[PDB]
Amino acid sequence: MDKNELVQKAKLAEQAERYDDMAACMKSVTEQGAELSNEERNLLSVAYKNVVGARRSSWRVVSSIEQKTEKKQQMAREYREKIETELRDICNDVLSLLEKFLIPNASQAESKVFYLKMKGDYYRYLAEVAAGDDKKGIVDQSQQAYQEAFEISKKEMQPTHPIRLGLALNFSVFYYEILNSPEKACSLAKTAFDEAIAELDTLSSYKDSTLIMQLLRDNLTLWTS
Amino acid sequence: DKNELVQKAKLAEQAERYDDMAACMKSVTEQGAELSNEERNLLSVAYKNVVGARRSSWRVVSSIEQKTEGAEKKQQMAREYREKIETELRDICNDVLSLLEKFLIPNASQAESKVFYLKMKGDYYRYLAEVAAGDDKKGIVDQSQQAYQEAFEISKKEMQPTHPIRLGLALNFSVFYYEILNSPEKACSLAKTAFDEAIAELDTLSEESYKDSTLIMQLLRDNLTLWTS
Amino acid sequence: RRTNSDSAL
Amino acid sequence: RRTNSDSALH
Repeated sequence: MDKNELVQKAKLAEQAERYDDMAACMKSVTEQGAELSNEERNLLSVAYKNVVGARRSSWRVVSSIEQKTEKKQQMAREYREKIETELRDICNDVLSLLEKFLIPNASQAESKVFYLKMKGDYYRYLAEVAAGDDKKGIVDQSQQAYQEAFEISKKEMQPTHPIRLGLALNFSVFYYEILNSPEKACSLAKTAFDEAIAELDTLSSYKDSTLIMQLLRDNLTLWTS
Repeated sequence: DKNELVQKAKLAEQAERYDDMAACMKSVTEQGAELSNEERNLLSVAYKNVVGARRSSWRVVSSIEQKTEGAEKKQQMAREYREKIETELRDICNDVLSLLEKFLIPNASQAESKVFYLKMKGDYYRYLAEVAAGDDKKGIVDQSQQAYQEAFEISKKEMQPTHPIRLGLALNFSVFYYEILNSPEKACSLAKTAFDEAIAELDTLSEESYKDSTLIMQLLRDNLTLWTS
Repeated sequence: RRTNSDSAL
Repeated sequence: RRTNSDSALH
C-alpha cells in the first residue's frame, strides 16, 4: 500500500501487540527502497526486536530444560532446533534488509551508526545459537559491525547521544556474553557511562540517554560482582 | 503417540508458545479417547492463551475504532483490522467448540468433567458473542446461555458449593449475564448466591483446592463490588 | 475492563 | 539472564 498507510498499520499492530503483523508492514515499507524516516526506522526496530525476542526467550527456556534432563532430552533438542530455525530465519530477514536497503541508503552518520548497530545485534543473536564451525564467522561478523559503528559514533556523536550510548551498551554486552571477555565489557561500559556523566549539562533525549546510562551501570555492577 | 504430544505440549507451555501447545492437545483430543485431568488442563490452558491474545488485541483495536470517529482513514483501518482479528478469533473458538461437541462432551463420564466442558462450551460461545454480527448474535448468545445453564444445573446437583469448578462456573456465568446480557441484577444475584453458599459450607475444602476456591470467591466478590458501584 | 472471569487465575 | 541490552527500553 501507500508507504504512509503501511506505517499506520504498523502502529495499529504495535498497539495490538501483534508484532508479526507490525514487522511485515515495516519490511514492506523498507522494500520500497526509500531511506527510512526516524519514526519508520524505530517502528522497524521495535517490531523485529519483539519478533526475535519471543524466539530468544523460548530458546533459553527449552535449552535449559535440555541441560537439566533421554527420551525427554531428545524431545527438547528437536523443539529447540525448531525454535532455532524460526530465530535464524528472523535474523536473516533483518540482515538482508540491512545489506540491501538500510545500510547502503543511510545518508547521515546517526542513521548509519543505528543500522550498523542493528547488524551487530542480529548477528549476535545468530551467535547466541550458533555452534560448530559457523560460530567464529558469525561472531566476527557481529564484532566488525559493532566496531565500525563504534568508530563512527565516537567521531560524529557526543557522549550523551542515545544512539552512541545504546551502541556502547550492546557492544559491551557482545563482549561479555559472546566473546566471554568480561574486562573489555566493563572497560567499554564504564567509559561510555563516565564520559556521558562528564557532559550532562549539554543534553537535549534526557531520559532516553539516562535510561541507557542506568543500564550501563546496572550491567557494570552485575559483571563486577 | 499421545504421551509424546502431551510431553511436547508441556514443553510449548514452558516456552510460552501457546499455538504449538494447542496444536498438540488438539491432536491428542482427536485420537477420540477421554482426556486425563492433566490433558484436560493442558488443552484448556493452551486455548485460553491462544484465544486470550486475540480477545486482548480486539479490545485494543475496537477501542481505537471508537475514538477515531470523525477521522475517516483511521477509523476504516481500525475497522478492517478488527475484522481481521475477529476472523482469527472465530476460527479458534470454532475449533474448540468442534472438539467439545465431537469428543470432550460425549466422552465425559463423570459429572465434574461434564460441568467443566459444558462451562467451556459456554465460555467459547461467549467469546463468539463478544464479536458477533447483528443477525448472528442472539443465536450465539442463546447457545452460550444454554451451555452454562446445563453446567449450572449439574454442578448444583453433584458438587458442593466450595468446589472450584462449580465456583468458576458461577463466576463466568455471572460475567455472561453482566457483559453479554447486560443484566447486572441477575449477574450480582448469581455471584452473591455462589459466594454465600460457599461461606455456609466451608467444611468441604481439600488441601489441594481450598486455595483455588477462596481465590475464586474473592473474584466473585470483587465483581460484586464493581457491579454495585 | 475491570470485570474478571475465571481466566484471571 | 540478568544482563541487559538496549532492547529493554523499546
